[PDB]
Amino acid sequence: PLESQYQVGPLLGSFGSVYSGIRVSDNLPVAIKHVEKDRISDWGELPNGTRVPMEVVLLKKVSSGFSGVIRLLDWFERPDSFVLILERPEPVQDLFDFITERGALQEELARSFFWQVLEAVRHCHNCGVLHRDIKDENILIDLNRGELKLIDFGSGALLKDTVYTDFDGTRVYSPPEWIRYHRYHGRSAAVWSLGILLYDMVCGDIPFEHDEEIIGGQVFFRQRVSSECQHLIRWCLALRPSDRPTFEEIQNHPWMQDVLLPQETAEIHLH
Amino acid sequence: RKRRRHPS
Ligand SMILES: O=C1Nc2ccccc2/C1=C\c1ccc(C(=O)O)cc1
Repeated sequence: PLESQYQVGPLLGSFGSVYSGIRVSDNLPVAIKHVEKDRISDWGELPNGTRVPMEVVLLKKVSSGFSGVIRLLDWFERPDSFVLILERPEPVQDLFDFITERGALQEELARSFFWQVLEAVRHCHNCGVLHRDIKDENILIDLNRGELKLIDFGSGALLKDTVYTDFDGTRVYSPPEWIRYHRYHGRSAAVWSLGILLYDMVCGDIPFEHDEEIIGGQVFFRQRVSSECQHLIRWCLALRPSDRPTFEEIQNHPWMQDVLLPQETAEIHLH
Repeated sequence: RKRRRHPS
């Protein structure tokens, strides 16, 4: 019984149905996420053949213990819904609100955050999972540990090397081949969204709001940004997918060198 | 200028 193991609190987040909670067994803070069956896009089968939302399949595949992706602790099926018990770091703030309040981030801080997101996305891919909705809204900052967590696998898919023709992530983070042709490959689409995210961090908001900007191929910098950072962003935002860097090329890029540790990041920029 | 969230 779910009503027995957890103390449920008020709504959580910053739209959706995620509630604050505490696990009674040990007062562990949790996030209790409800997903209505009639609203589920993709379904998956578990090992025992039980039909679950794909989000549960993907969360189980990444739930090893690497701290950069949100951990699914448990889940329950109800007549009309599924309930996901997720870890809840505290104190946290999502990266969207963090950037809103602080404006464009110092490049040392953006480098630390971007590096952690890259490591989290690599973990997903290594576990066979494509997130498909990388954006600042889906990134939580543990303000005491300086550790970022990727959340909300509700738009994700199993990672494959063939073409994707479906998409339900965030359009202003989606790549021009999706806008133009309704198709994309997983890794190069992820790199595009990471380019959007990095611009967001160093400029204080995303570069594109309209389809014509997404496909237009021009990146205007509204804030002072180093030449090395600009180059990496423009490379991630290459119009042709095959022109975009691999994850290895991103992390070997000159702008990415000498990253801060999470604890250094917390002490320098968050405390 | 207006910064906003974007639904999925
Ligand atoms: O404790 C929390 N504070 C938050 C603030 C903004 C967004 C999310 C959270 C949050 C937890 C959370 C964690 C995971 C998900 C998810 O996988 O969909 C959703 C919400």
